[PDB]
Amino acid sequence: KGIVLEKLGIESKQPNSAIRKCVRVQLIKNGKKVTAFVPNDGCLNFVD
Amino acid sequence: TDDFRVLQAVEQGSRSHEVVPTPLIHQISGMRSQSGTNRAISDLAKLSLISKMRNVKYDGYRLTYNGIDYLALKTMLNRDTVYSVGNTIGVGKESDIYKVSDKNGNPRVMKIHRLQGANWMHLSRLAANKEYQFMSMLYSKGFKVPEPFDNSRHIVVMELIEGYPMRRLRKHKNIPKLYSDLMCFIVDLANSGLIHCDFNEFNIMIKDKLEDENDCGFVVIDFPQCISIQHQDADYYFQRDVDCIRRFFKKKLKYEPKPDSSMLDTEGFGD
RNA sequence: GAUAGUGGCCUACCAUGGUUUCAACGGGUAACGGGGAAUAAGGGUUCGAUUCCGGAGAGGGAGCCUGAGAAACGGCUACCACAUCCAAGGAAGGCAGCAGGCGCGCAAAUUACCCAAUCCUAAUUCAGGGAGGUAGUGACAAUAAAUAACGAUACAGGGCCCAUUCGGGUCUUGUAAUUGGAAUGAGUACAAUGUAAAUACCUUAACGAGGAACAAUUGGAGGGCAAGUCUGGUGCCAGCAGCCGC
RNA sequence: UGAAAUUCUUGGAUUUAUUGAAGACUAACUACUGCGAAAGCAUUUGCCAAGGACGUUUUCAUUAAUCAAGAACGAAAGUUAG
RNA sequence: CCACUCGGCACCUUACGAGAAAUCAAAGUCUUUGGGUUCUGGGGGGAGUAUGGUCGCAAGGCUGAAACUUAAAGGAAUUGACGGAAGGGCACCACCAGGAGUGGAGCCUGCGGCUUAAUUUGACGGGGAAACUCACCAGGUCCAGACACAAUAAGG
RNA sequence: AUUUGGACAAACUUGGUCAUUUAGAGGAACUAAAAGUCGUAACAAGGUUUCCGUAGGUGAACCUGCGGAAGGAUCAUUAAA
Repeated sequence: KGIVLEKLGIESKQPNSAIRKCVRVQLIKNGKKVTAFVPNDGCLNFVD
Repeated sequence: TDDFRVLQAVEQGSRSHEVVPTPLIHQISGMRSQSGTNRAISDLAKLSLISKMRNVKYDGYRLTYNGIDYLALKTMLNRDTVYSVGNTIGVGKESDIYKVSDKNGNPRVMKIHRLQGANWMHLSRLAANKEYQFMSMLYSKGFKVPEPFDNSRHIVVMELIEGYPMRRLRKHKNIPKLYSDLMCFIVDLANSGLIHCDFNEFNIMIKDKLEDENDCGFVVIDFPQCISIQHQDADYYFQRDVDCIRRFFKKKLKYEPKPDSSMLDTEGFGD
């Protein structure tokens, strides 16, 4: 488990051009900053 | 900006190899998907800006004369030049001459050069650069000549000049000074080290300012005929220039020289 | 000398030994050891906190009284660390027992009933036992297996032989939210059994379906790898994402 | 030298001839080969000390094979001191 | 020189056999898998890098990682497509011997451009030309539309 | 009650050392789903036997010494069959 610090518009360029939807998190157990992908939500409307 | 930049990129994707395949125009552009590259190449081919050479197991793309000048227009969008294109006055051998206009609205002259795959384009480029440098040499020496604007890789854009050739010019009032001018100017040519052998009636162009002040000039366009004085046959070339001036002034202007005209041995103590 | 008792266990006095590439000694362990567990044609690989046996500890160290047996934590004493009440003088404390709370984290149950079993303790048949048993919570795993089964009709076929043609029956399909009479538990519940008392199970009077809803879901349909030559939108969040990708 | 320019030469270069000094190499012969544990070794002659193969009706009678530990040698280049 | 025998450095065939192949008398006697023994490697980078130890005056040597990153990096063999090699035809839509010339003057005629209200439209269009042909403009006009179906009727 | 000396020995203080949780403060470097600038972007092309060890000068690059390897394409021409 962790706490969302940011929403990230990562970019995948070649050969597939897509806008990856990710989230920078700080984990609760460690104090460790980890980015992670979030699927199926184009809006990230379930995430703040 | 962007589509012209990618068309400049595939222009720069020509100075890598010979006849360029499809995936090099895919990847030199470096665009997003199949869409932009393939639909751009189809827009090229349907406007005859590109052609397909399918040599066995090998697709390739053949650029004709069409899909270049846009980039030159883009190259001339950079250098403040022409906005509107097309008015045919003169279809020459090694160039096609058009009357064009800028954003500012002044009419100019667009000589496109057509002299394939690299060599037609590149030899038109060498011809345009060579003529631009010769124009630069003539204007640097101070010869009255049209002022060059630019040489967009193989298309020379220059000024328009209000002149008409001497075949439709009956005479002027100051005929012996015109003869002294057309002697002393070939003298100045020999003092440059060059002889323009085609010094004919159709070459010499006169602008006409007024009828009282008499402040006018001349325009001399003999570019694939100028020959250095060191060559084998320059003697009678100089003499053909002098004698065509003299036979025209005897036939048209009915003027015979009272001072003797310059010879090549006269002008050997020049430059 | 000390001990219950050998023994450098310790003390005095002597020697200068002891271990080691057949790996001593030091270091690490997210190491309690084993019976065992998972997985395989064989040989092996990886786990074993965890129901049985043995060890160790009761916040960390130490010391001790009593007693056959303790260096005992539901016994004491002191220090260290926390922490409780207080009229400020003093006084009490150990849930790694059964329940339960905070904290921690991906991660884990009821502050229930009972000694009727199984055993154990005592002065003892009777008293006591969160040991243990019972029930709740419980999709940790494991076993068994409801969500429908028969007809008649038509209609479309197919096949079997008689077809000279009709039609004579035997099957088997498909449908037709067409029709018929049946069967039964999920559930509710007199009672009885069950049990320490119950709850539940096994029985059983009385109800309980056409089930157009006592409604089965979870992941997929390019290839690996069973399944679309289908339609619409997308094609400015979109050739896209275990791998290859079009 | 693809091309060209610095240097030396009228007191004479370069080249020619007769000499002398220094240090380094050991061609052609030189493979269709030889030796050495490898690196490596090509002029003559001598000294020293080894070595392989061959031959043996000589001797000893398992003394052996491969080798962590350890040990010698090791082209070229490079360090210090003559 | 001939014949034999050891012990070498090399050669040349084959394939019985091996190997992915080039090839190999060992790189054979290996799934029908075991003569003895030493050392080394486990996809590619990061990296022979960092740190520690040791050896050395120095240069360096030996020993030697991880984090992180990635679907290939490779080994052998095989084909012809962008070879800008040279050689012949064999031609007056090429050159030399020339002849007639065009582009030089005026005009006819086809295209482009401009202009327009249209200068209709193609790249000779049998496109020779006031009407037609006309395919283009300025206008003015007819004739639309079946059957079904609600009304309306022969004095309309 | 108090008290001498012993062994057992919890702890406490003082330093000095590693091993850390930190907080702060000081600096340095890496990045951009960031944005504008000049330098060689909007510029020309160029080198191309390949390597190995060692030494040197270097510059955006890379060259030169010394010694090895082929992981480089043996034609002809003497003889043989």
